[PDB]
Amino acid sequence: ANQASVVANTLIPINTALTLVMMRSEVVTPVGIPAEDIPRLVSMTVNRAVPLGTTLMPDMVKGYAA
Repeated sequence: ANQASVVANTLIPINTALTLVMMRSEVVTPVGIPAEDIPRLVSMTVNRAVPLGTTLMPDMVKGYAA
């Protein structure tokens, strides 16, 4: 139901470390990483450019395990 996921608040460039202004929570479908995981994700890197408005999926973040 209203499960919020991490959504790219701005384009996240490839190989760039995640910061708090890059991430918002949104109820979207399909569900991606939970919004409660935003502080765990800070300083992790993505492995592909994530365009504005994309749901961050587990497989996009280098070193992410829940």
